Amino acid sequence: STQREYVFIPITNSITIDVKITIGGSDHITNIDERGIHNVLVITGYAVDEKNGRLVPTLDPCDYVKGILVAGTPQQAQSNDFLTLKLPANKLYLIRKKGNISDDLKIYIPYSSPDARNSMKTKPVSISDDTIVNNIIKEVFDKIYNITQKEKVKIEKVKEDIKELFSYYALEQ
Amino acid sequence: STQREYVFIPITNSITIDVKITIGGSDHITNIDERGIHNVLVITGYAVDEKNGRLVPTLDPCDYVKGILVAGTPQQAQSNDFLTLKLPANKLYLIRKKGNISDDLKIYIPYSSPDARNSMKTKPVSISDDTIVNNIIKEVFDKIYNITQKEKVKIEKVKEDIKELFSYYALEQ
Amino acid sequence: KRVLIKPLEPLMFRSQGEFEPLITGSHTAAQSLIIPRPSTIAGMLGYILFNKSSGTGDWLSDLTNLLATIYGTFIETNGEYLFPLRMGNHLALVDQQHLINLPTLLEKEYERREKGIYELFYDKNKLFQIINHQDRIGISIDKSTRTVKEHYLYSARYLAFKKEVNYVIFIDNDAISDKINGKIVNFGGENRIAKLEVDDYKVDTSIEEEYYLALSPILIPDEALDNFLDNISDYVAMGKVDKISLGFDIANTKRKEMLTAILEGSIVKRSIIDFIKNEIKNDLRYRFSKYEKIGYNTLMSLCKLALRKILS
Amino acid sequence: PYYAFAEPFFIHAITHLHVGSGSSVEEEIALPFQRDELGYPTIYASSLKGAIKSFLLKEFPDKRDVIYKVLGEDENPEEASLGTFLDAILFAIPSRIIEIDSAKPYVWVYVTTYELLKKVKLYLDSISQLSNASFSNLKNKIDTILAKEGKNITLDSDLKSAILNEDFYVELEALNNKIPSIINAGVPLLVLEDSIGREVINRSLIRVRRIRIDRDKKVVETGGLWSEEYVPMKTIFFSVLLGKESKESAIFASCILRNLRYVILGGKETIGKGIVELRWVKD
Amino acid sequence: PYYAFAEPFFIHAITHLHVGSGSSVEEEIALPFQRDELGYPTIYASSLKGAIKSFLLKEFPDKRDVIYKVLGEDENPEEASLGTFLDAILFAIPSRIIEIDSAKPYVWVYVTTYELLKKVKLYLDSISQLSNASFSNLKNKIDTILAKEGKNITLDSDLKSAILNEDFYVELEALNNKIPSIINAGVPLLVLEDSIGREVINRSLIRVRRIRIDRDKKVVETGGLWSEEYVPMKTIFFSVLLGKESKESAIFASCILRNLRYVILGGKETIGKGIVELRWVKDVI
Amino acid sequence: PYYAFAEPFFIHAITHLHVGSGSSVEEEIALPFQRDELGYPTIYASSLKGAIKSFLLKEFPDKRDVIYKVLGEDENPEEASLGTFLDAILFAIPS
Amino acid sequence: LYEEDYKLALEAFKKVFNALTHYGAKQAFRSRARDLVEEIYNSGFIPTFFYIISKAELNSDSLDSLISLFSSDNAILRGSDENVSYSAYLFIILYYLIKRGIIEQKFLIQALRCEKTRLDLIDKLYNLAPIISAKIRTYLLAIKRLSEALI
Repeated sequence: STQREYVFIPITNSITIDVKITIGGSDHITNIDERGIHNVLVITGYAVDEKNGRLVPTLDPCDYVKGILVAGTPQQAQSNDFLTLKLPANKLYLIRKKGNISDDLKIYIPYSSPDARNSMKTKPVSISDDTIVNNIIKEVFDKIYNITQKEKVKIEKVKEDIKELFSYYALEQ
Repeated sequence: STQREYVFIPITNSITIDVKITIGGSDHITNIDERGIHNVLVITGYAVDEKNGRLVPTLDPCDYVKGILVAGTPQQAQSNDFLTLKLPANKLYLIRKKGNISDDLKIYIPYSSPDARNSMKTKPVSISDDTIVNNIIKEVFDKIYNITQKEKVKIEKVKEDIKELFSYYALEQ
Repeated sequence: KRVLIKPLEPLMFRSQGEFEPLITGSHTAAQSLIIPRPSTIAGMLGYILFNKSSGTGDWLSDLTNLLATIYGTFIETNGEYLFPLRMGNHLALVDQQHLINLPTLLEKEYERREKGIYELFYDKNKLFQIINHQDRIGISIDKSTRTVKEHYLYSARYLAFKKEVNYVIFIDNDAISDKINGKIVNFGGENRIAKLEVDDYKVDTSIEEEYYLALSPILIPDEALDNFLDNISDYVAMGKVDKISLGFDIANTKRKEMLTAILEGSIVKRSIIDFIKNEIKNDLRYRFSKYEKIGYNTLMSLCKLALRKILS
Repeated sequence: PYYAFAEPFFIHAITHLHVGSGSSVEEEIALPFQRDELGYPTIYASSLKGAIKSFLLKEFPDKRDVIYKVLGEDENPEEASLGTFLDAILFAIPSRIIEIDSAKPYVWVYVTTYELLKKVKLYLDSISQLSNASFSNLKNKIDTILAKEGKNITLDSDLKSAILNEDFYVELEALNNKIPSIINAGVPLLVLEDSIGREVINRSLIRVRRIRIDRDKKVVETGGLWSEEYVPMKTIFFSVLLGKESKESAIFASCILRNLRYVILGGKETIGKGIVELRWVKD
Repeated sequence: PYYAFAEPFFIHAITHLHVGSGSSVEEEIALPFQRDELGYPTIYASSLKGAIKSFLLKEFPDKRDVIYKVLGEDENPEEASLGTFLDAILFAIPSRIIEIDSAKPYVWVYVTTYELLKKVKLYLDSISQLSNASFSNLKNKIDTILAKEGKNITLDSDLKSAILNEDFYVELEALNNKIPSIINAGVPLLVLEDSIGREVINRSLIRVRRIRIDRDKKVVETGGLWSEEYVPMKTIFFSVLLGKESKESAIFASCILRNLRYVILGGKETIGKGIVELRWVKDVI
Repeated sequence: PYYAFAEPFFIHAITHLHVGSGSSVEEEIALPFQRDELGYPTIYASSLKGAIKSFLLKEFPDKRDVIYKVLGEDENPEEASLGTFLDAILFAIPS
Repeated sequence: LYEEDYKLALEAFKKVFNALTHYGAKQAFRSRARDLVEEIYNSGFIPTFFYIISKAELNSDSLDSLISLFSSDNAILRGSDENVSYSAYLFIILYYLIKRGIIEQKFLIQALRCEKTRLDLIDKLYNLAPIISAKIRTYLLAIKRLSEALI
């Protein structure tokens, strides 16, 4: 019963609380194995709210957000609006992948019905200003990943992969 | 409209009696076109019973019966022994294809239950002995393609064709 | 000020007509130009900087609304500016130092002159050290038989670059120096790729002499022809006059116009610079001004790298 | 704008490859490979585009729209294509090695030259900042390598001497101390001098003679003998997919391309001479 | 799937086979064998195909249509073939062993290296992608073998030491004493390292000086003396037969392939060199 | 029936038998005996075929055309040979 | 690369065609060529070099009219047993080894001039067996061709 949850990787700190459990299920797929963040999950056709960060649906395929798929629950007592969907696990648009997938995985997505007020202008947003990347690591890559300063030494690689791999889409609304 | 039925071509007799509907609609699938027969059907895993020529269904995919496809319906009284089937015409193993075909069909094939009391050892039979060639050319092809011997001096051509094109497997019993 | 067009791979600049299967019973073929006509470079730079509701029928009025005075094109291998030089149907890339004594070499008497032009186009020629036509035969495959079609075979003689090579054009404008620098253009035909490099490079222009080198085709007003083709030996020393098509425009999907021109590498005498001005009307001036703008009527002193337009 | 994004990839040969050019070179071969200007094997962009196009039109026989948009149309009704291939330049050919004074056993290594890495750098740097991808970790390694140009360099190992292709004795040298290898394999890589490299490489290329037999007497038919030239299994070519941005690329380069690993390149595939593998530079 | 059917098979030599080599590089032997890019022996799929084709054209004279369809027409081809052969990798060559410490003694063993399983694995993955077949047993055995790369091992028999081909001492480890033999046979399989495996293999090959005697004087003719390289009996190769669907491919794969067991590859047939057996991996696992 | 006839036979050495392998440098013995792939003696079918053919060519000076057909012509080979000798396995050695 | 080798197959030779006269141990040189080459590239350079030196003694007229082909021309290496006529191939190998700097004429000359140093010469070769076998490959195959052409 190892269901997963997606966490987008922004620079605007609308990511206050993500998962109540650091591990939950035993196995974790997005592993940093002395080459960088691997098996990262990229979800297209969507974007992220700058404020109150969530997966806002557009229809344009050129819009996408990249984030981590990790085993954990979103408090298990809230978020009826979350996209709770089970997949045959050969459809996940993984990139820089080096691990395998277990043929059936249940994913939770932070979802919010978009708007009823105006059209959405979107914008590419790269993760930059490493003073934010350090924060991101200390916020999720230290809460989930306890590996901090234990066996891995190249924290700078963990930073710089975020400096190039993650590039999401915003709405400015 | 266009629903065909399969006249197999062995050396043995009892062929021209299969249908009193000898032409049926407008044309046929097998098209003698003064250059050679075209669009010959091949039924694999079936062998002929030379006595009252009819395709006994074996299982060996090596055993096969090659014959022509013609538009008709069995003798107005059969189809209690004729196996009937409706095929998209791309699932039709044709040989010497020339054009494109109806893309949906319905075929009657002369059929005879296996008679499991008789071991179905099968012998590959061919067509030679120009006597047989001629009593085929006249007793089946003239009735379906009367244009034979009308303008075409290619009785020789279709002679070589039905001598070098049709073979079949018989129970030899 | 200067623009280097560095090809990433062999390039195809066709020069003649049909390059597609039209006759069922014959292959097609084509052959690349060694130096792209300035219409090509103009169209490339225009493609980089485009606005989608301007012109629609002019293809150069709106193009000249974007480009500066483009100056002619030539090779640069390692800081070694190679320059085209054309005799009757002969085309050679000669370095700079072999153009100084050139006007005197064609005014020498018979055997000296022929020996000189021979060693120039044959031995002091450097085309075949930098570029060799690389033929590329292709086919079209019909999925029904997984075989070549009914003579859908074409041989396109590409342009292979045996070493690091660029094309050198200079452009007056500077606001563009940043909007094209570092652009991976679709330079040339057959869907090839080149890369642009820009750096300010002072070049002297306002210079007058007796003999010039056509760095770019010198267009002719299409009425002065009878006034020109009669006395051709009085305007060009060596080279090649020909009828060329200005290209193929994208916004209208039309083959551009056809003009008699004096091809690259030809040596024109000074008596032509005024002649065209003498033999051009007031509105054909307004058209050939844009033509010179996109880079056509470019000249160069045989003594020094000093470019010069004609109607300008 | 107009090639806003780029994706390079390695074309790793799974079987031998033949990509013909007719009888296009002055050689002892009747059916040579597709040569560069430097005589090294290459895969023209036409062949690469056509092969991948034909493959995708059958491996996704519903995306005809997307593939026809990106990789262009066939019938006369057309429109500007919006994804192009660069000619596949040879990267590293395999080579049999007999190492002298090395206890790390190696029966084969990859072999490059400096001519080849020059062109690979030409491709890589022409995209690095020109487009919006981060391949510094590779362009800088190649720059490190080209810094040592003129002498036989061994990467990611220490051999100091070897016999390549059973005919060529080379004396190597470690680059600095080690460089993180640029291929997931464990095989060493040698960047030989351009003079001996084009001999080791022309020694790696397969050049077979084939025969056409008279069945009724099992003897060769007169004039029934020719010679071909395949490029060895495990060879590696390098090229880039350059794509414009028109909302089909966002689909092409995202789900069609994510699914491609193996395609068929060049001819003679009944002899099994076309299978190849595409690794995208994303590791 | 790109391919309708995909049939991997092994090629067990029944007699010493000699598929001649095409190359203008001058080598030692007058008539060498076919080498792959690693110097090992191989059967270039052109030879595989041209031999199996001419065999089937006689053994099944009533199915010249199916054969001509899947293996290409002979004289006037209006179409491409639908069947493909992949070059035959050497899988395991036999070598004479002299045991040191083992309960049961052997006199020959099967010798394979790792640079060969690393090509069989390429083929298996490449074909599981371009087909529907997912050869889980071959792959799940070969990856387990390759996990122990870098050390000579024995798959089943417990040897720990031996002298292969009477010149090479090797010290062998065991895999799990649970892996069923890749092929089904009683002789062990040694997965040697590659530097030593190369020499063991090259010792397994059979070079044969032959002569041409004058019938009159019973002395060699002036020129008739050459050398000739073979490959032993019991040698196992690996190839794959692949096909796109045409309803004559579905009949090829179901009538022709179920009745191919012995073919005559290579040349030197008049002297018994070439009879070879085909085992279809769908069977042997 | 890929083969018209198949005629397995034994080869009983009446006298001692020497079919030579050829020289070497690691030979240990000047003139050795032909060997199997696994060390036992054998007669390579080229030796067998040439011996039997040169015997027949003089013991049957009128079937010479049948011999040439089945065992391959000498002067101008226009064709393969219908005959095929398999290498001689050792069956039993006296001890 | 080894284009100079085809001239060395002559300037080393200087004669092995009638310096090896009498057509016996002369026509045995084709055997040397073919068999020795095949065995060097199947067995090894060392197992063959031992086998070759065994057929040619040290400190005798063999050595005399072997080193004589280092600074002279007329060396009739006559003798029926292939021992003066076996140093043909030995000289063939040695001339290449010295004129390609694989080993130096200093060490070689000074080595085949007293019994103490033949052991060290042979050990030196043993240390250079792969290099020698790879380089001398074409130079030897050229003589295997020159035999079946001329000799």
